[PDB]
Amino acid sequence: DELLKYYELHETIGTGGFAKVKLACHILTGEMVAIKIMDKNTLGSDLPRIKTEIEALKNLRHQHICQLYHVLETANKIFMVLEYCPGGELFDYIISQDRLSEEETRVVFRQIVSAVAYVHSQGYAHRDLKPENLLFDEYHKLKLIDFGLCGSLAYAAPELIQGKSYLGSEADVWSMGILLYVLMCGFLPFDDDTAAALVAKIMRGKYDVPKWLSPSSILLLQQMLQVDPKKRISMKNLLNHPWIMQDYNYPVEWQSKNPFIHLDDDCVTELSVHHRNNRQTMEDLISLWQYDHLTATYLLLLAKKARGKPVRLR
Ligand SMILES: COc1cc(O)cc(Nc2ccc(C(=O)Nc3ccccc3)c(OCCC[NH3+])c2)c1
Repeated sequence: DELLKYYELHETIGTGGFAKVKLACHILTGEMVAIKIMDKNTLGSDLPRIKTEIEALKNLRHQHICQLYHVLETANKIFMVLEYCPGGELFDYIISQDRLSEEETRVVFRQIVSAVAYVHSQGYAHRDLKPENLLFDEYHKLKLIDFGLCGSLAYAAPELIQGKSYLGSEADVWSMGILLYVLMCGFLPFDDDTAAALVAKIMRGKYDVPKWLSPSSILLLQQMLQVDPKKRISMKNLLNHPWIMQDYNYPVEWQSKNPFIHLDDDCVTELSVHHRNNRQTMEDLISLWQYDHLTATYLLLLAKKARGKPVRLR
């Protein structure tokens, strides 16, 4: 925890057997941040599992995907600096409310669908969608985290389950079906004690359908949760499914609303005075997009400027 002369570490909020997250604060900007701290000695040959995550995240920029700011590799630690999401967890939200109204699940699902549709357009699949992977920011907007791709068999598609060849996207829509189910009901559509009776239930593909589910809800579950992946609903069709649009009558807007197009002059200007060098060379240096400290500093001034705060380093 040494090269971090960029951040003032605060408290722990995430504890895993693979990794542990700490709240931190970006010295130069003032901006708050979350730092996933790994042990390479725990990973062993799960470096692949994380390095393919990082290159994945380097290629993503969406309003509903947790932003990656910075990577730092020391002798035996990997540090990911990530978008601060102080709204809380999707999962814990669900259990705190027992289950969300149909109209609240819809508002949220549309966010999930937005994230995932964008993921697919960029050439990836999440392949592990679940409540534990969705965070809320302070405006209660969802941030998809934790790319990575043990046992979320509960959320795994049947053809994934059984070593069959598969499309990631068709896999993901399955998992979105399960998620939807648990937003509206508060428990998993397929469940048992051991793993074997769980897998058996998935392969049969039929589930209890609580009294409170609406005709439209019951419909969309069926189209998402098809065993035969030929018969599952495409993303294409999800984006503007009548249930999806039942309350806000517009298709899901999946395209990145914050795209990276040009460099932002102000940020480039502050970064230029601070690093006592000229505009061209500061653009050249940022354009290298190394996700080093300068890339963090840039992304965070950009976020500072969106809050309408002055665009300044300390
Ligand atoms: C792509 O985004 C990723 C990848 C990944 O491997 C892990 C995470 N995990 C995160 C990221 C941020 C937070 C966070 O900002 N949490 C927070 C902030 C303020 C107050 C309370 C919590 C995070 O939170 C911990 C939840 C899961 N243990 C996890 C993102």
